[PDB]
Amino acid sequence: VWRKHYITYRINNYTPDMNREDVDYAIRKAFQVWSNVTPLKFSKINTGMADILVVFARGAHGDDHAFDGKGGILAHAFGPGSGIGGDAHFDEDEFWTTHSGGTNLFLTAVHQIGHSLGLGHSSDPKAVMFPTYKYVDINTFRLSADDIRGIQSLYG
Ligand SMILES: CC(=O)N[C@@H]1[C@@H](O)[C@H](O)[C@@H](CO)O[C@H]1n1cc(CN([C@@H](C(=O)O)C(C)C)S(=O)(=O)c2ccc(-c3ccccc3)cc2)nn1
Ligand SMILES: [Ca+2]
Ligand SMILES: [Ca+2]
Ligand SMILES: [Ca+2]
Ligand SMILES: [Zn+2]
Ligand SMILES: [Zn+2]
Repeated sequence: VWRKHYITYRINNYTPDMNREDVDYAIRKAFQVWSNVTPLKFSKINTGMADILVVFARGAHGDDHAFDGKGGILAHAFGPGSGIGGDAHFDEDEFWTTHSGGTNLFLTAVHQIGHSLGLGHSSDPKAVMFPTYKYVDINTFRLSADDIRGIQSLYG
């Protein structure tokens, strides 16, 4: 688990799929999902070393877990720790979108951030930490009880 409650993140690079403001906005909103139900606070930084580095990359990208082209694996993230720990990577060969029509960035980022914070997967198809991606209505997006129980048992 992170052994602090103030956690920074940095966006390493941007996908050409979406407007930058939409990337910023999806990432910022995905952190809010988790800071709304825990005592964690997340700050974006623009220089220096962040706890959570957000990367868009294709294929092999230097961490011994290469991506696989369009389809299959969408993204992955490392559990809490220094260095690469916490970092969240998105497969650039996906087509990242603000709504539907590709792979939704916001929803995928919520799921990945859950792993950066120390969460495993849920057996609840309504949970964001469910292992399978589906587009759900963002307007009615809510964490499930199982998400809330898991994050709260790590962080309060
Ligand atoms: C054991 C298993 O899950 N096998 C399937 C296998 O069933 C599937 O056919 C294959 C396709 O290549 O992907 C395999 N797969 C998927 C994954 C999970 N993926 C990663 C992850 O959990 O974050 C990992 C790489 C870290 S993942 O597939 O990339 C992934 C990423 C995000 C989500 C998600 C969930 C809820 C909301 C929004 C997005 C779902 C899946 N791992 N292995
Ligand atoms: Ca890190
Ligand atoms: Ca892929
Ligand atoms: Ca892409
Ligand atoms: Zn990676
Ligand atoms: Zn997962």
